[PDB]
Amino acid sequence: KVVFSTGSYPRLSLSFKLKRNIGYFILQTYMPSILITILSWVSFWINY
Amino acid sequence: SISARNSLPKVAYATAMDWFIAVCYAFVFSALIEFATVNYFTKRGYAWDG
Amino acid sequence: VEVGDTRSWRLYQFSFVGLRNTTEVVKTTSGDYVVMSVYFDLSRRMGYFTIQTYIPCTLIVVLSWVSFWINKDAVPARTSLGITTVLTMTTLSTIARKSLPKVSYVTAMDLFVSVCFIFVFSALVEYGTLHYFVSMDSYARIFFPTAFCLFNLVYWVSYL
Ligand SMILES: *[C@@H]1O[C@H](CO)[C@@H](O[C@@H]2O[C@H](CO)[C@@H](O[C@@H]3O[C@H](CO)[C@@H](O)[C@H](O)[C@@H]3O)[C@H](O)[C@H]2NC(C)=O)[C@H](O)[C@H]1NC(C)=O
Repeated sequence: KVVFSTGSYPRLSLSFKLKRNIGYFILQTYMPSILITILSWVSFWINY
Repeated sequence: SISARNSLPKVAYATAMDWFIAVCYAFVFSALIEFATVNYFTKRGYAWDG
Repeated sequence: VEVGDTRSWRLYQFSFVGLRNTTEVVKTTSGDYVVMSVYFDLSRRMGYFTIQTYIPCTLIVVLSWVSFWINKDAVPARTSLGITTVLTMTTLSTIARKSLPKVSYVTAMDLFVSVCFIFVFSALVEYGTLHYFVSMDSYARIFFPTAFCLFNLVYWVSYL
């Protein structure tokens, strides 16, 4: 029951515990960033 | 080629603008193959100086 | 069930294959209800994505394979070609994902994009290894076009 200034009212509440799937983000943000930071280490082996 | 197609719906045939972009792409890619052949037939690596 | 002329239909990339009607009884909280279903068989046409992501990516990875014809002493040229190929492969991976919804699993288009990306990344690390060795080009001159050619026979037959 919730209480307002006009009185006390009954309340039901239905709630869900959503969990995000990691699979999309792990191939379109995380893996491109990892491979791009891999690509920057190619510079360390090139002649100065 | 990407930014010319999005003004159209997702139809399953090639329009006249696509046949223009394809031939222009063929000429640009042929210029790349032109440079590839010229660089393959390059002997000395220096250039020229007065 | 009466369909129309099947040409005024705005189905663009698809094509109505046929129809089937069925009936069944579902059980819900209130009671049992007679449910009538009409199934519309639609099969897709890829002509659109061929010009969206397939041809475009295949021509980028063909441009990846011309680096081998460039001489090994031209280091900034070949690394500029390499960085442009990998950044635009990432860009075309990003752009072709905009048409797809936010699903978790991998598609055949995403598998093709990943195979092209690992092919161009293998080309760049092969050129890098050659540069560190001189401080195999012809060997790749045949191997890298052939590996994609056997892949396309693998990819299209298994998915078609
Ligand atoms: C999602 O969030 C909501 C809100 O934070 C969660 O609801 C909360 O659930 C707990 C137990 O399920 C409630 O606690 C109860 O408190 C009363 C107090 O008298 C007690 O008698 C009960 O035995 C119980 O311990 C809590 O009140 C309730 N929150 C609100 C604002 O009503 C919910 O659990 C979260 N998770 C999911 C999966 O929905």
